[PDB]
Amino acid sequence: YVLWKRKRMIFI
Repeated sequence: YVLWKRKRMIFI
């Protein structure tokens, strides 16, 4: 997975 998938980039 990415690194900011938590919420910082909810959309993506």
